[PDB]
Amino acid sequence: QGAASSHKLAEANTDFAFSLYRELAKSSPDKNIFFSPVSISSALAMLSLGAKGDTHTQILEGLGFNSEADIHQGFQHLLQTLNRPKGLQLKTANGLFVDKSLKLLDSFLEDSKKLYQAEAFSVDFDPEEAKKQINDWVEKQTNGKIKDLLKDLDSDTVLVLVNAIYFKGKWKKPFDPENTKEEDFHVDEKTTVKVPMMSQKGKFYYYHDDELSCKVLELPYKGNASMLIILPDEGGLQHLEQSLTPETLSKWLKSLTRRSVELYLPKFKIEGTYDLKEVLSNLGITDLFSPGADLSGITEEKLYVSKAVHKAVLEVNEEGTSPPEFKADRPFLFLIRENKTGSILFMGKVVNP
Repeated sequence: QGAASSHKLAEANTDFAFSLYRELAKSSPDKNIFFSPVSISSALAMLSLGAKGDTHTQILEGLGFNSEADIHQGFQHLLQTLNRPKGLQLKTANGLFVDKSLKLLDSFLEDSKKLYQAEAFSVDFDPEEAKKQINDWVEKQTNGKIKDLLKDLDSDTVLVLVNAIYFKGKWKKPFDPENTKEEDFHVDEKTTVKVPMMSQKGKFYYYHDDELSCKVLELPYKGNASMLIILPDEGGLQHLEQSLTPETLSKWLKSLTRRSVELYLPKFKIEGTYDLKEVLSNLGITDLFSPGADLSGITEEKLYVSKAVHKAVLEVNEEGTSPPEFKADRPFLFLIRENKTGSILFMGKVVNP
């Protein structure tokens, strides 16, 4: 239909981010969430290079696109824009591991390299030595921050998708460590957890959303990205999540004003690990992850995605470079977005810091 616009990309991806948050939140409640919805969108987009028929349809439509949409040069442009050196410098592992007895079409290897900067490997799939080789590659690609990604590996495995990312960003406005004090984080009515509370009093873009009974605060990162922290009022989190949509976000963006805030933010490390087959099953991307998948653009041989893992890790600390109180001493949501593109890089929920 002609390559889709950057604006189409920004809209399809952002609706995919939120819909994916909403499924994760419904699936595993009361657990820490952290994923990179743009990493996932890109990996599915990459795989769609080699998908045909309903397999191809289910991917695009699940990504937020018309069935006949042409998305590749748009994704290519978006990615090179995120990966600019004035960016976050996210080192990420994105690998495709396929049975070595299968001959891969050249058009796929070239097109996934150039467009998506994604690496494909033909591999012998002995359950043990293969998991070693793959986990070791992710380790290298992520500078050792993500070890042992794969837990186990079935002998009849034909195709493994691996998507891993570790993020530790630098604040535009850094907390002074001297202000950091142990405080109670109230996980729920009956659970308390002791946490280093970072504190800072300054000017931040802030909004108190009465409609949704939550506060919203923006923390700028070094590298033209920002964390939007959403703190619900007492006993409101679930309703806040139900009302968590692209239209709410933009409403929040127009509504933030630069205000003097007293800010209390815990230093924390969270993690998400996801099986893309069960996570995407409700988003309607099913055929791809089962024996009758049409991946005849990848190989003429019968083929499907046997295993697909996304893992994302986030460290938050103090480094480095009437008034309202924003005290995050109970579960809260956040997302990290790219300023230039509006891209939702990460989304998360801190329940157990």
